[PDB]
Amino acid sequence: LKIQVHYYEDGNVQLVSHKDVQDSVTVSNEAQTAKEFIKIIEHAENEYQTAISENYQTMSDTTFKALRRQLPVTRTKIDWNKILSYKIGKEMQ
Amino acid sequence: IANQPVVIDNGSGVIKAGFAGDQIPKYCFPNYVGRPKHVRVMAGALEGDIFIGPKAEEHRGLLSIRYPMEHGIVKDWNDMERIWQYVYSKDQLQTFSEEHPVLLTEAPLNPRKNRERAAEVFFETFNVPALFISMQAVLSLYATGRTTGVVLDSGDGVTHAVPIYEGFAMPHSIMRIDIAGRDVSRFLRLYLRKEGYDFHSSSEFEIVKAIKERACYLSINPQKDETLETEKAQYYLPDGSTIEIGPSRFRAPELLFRPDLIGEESEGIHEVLVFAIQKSDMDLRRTLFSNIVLSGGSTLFKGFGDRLLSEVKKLAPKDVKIRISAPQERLYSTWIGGSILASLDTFKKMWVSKKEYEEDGARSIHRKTF
Amino acid sequence: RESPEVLLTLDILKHGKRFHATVSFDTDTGLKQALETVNDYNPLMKDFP
Ligand SMILES: Nc1ncnc2c1ncn2[C@@H]1O[C@H](COP(=O)(O)OP(=O)(O)O)[C@@H](O)[C@H]1O
Repeated sequence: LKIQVHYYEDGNVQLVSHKDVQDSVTVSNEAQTAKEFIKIIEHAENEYQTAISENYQTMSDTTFKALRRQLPVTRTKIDWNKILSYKIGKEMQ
Repeated sequence: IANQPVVIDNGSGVIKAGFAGDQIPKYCFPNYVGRPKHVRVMAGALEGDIFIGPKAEEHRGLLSIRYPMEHGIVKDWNDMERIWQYVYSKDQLQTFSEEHPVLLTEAPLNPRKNRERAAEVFFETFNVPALFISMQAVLSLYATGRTTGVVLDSGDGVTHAVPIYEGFAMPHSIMRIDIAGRDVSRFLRLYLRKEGYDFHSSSEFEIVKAIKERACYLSINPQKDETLETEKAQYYLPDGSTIEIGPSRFRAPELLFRPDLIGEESEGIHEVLVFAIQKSDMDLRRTLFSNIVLSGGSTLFKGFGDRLLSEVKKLAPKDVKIRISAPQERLYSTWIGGSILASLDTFKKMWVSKKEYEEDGARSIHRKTF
Repeated sequence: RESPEVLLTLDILKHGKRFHATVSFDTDTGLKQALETVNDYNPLMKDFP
């Protein structure tokens, strides 16, 4: 395969991906092998296109939060003045 | 600038207190006032009419007990001042009040009006230099010295579960139930009239409470354990009288997990507890599996934590090792944790001067709440 | 401050679980920076022509 997508209106977008596979089957005639080969590639492409959609789904939850989380340890807010002072209990355990 | 503060571990049933840096609360006395039923025309007997402690427990007969505090919400605030004045007794303090820092206790899920009126007392009737109170579960954690934990208190009629991650609670995953041993003894009184017995007097009911605390435990399979016959090893009253038992020794404490059987749209400590746990992080539950903080003295039961382990197996996760911390000074844990906090130079940042109250007061309460 | 009886009482006050109050008392003393200022500007103070 070969993928090369690019967007550049205020943000870089360089989408590059592929998939390379190989199978084998005995030759029958022209029609059988035609629909056979094209059907295999066809489903593999549609399949991987769906996989890419799910990859986008894996981005939102894993990738982002795998790098940039969305919520705190309490998962709700951040009191900056509480960071400025109080020493929350950094000597208990 | 301050003096030695005093941690006042307010148990819902028995209040406790003691100076900073100590290991045992200096005072341990309950929360109720008695006033005599009978009066006299005779000249030469006692006086007072307001007693708390050995005086009250001494002559329980006429002193009609009345608990002023209900779920923290006390209604005899004036009498609480008198109670704290009793904390300033000759046998109790002989110290001053408007010249020393202090420490009391505070449970969550409460109206602010309580704290407001509290500040009014300690900073209107008193002139306490600096004073700040916070959440009790952190004090228990101080006693543990363990970052994360699932604290579950056990008052007289008050219970609440709090998860804390390194000194950070989960406001969206903290729950509370308005009952403990209070209605358990009331329910035992129900059992008493179920088999014909009334203990309607206040002191009489507290005697029933002592009986509960003296002989009660936890069963394994309640409906299956009901199939047997309780032999009822009769205890004998201080008055010298037969005391049967019934299922009370095991059935009555499990009322906590049957609020519908008592008439309350609730589910169970462990139930709503694990639900809030489910509302927590996917990862921190792993930590809390070993971080199970037991607190409150109402927890004294045979196989208490063991039946709790059974409850854990009821609410079993997807096969992950769990561990419970069951110390022996669970009531004292909060007092000692406050003593730890009271033994810190970090209270400078953790306090509020009285001058701050003079400046704002209510605004200092709202803004500098925690 | 160097009087041994008062220092004796200070040590016992530390021993009486009030370590924070006793330590805070001596941290209140700015005698360290005071004496360093004494000897800092002392050659500028004494032997001034
Ligand atoms: N043997 C016992 N079994 C069960 N509970 C007990 C026993 N002895 C004492 N208690 C309980 O100890 C508890 C202390 O409660 P309290 O001081 O109100 O706790 P808290 O500090 O959580 O408010 C009381 O609720 C009382 O019922």
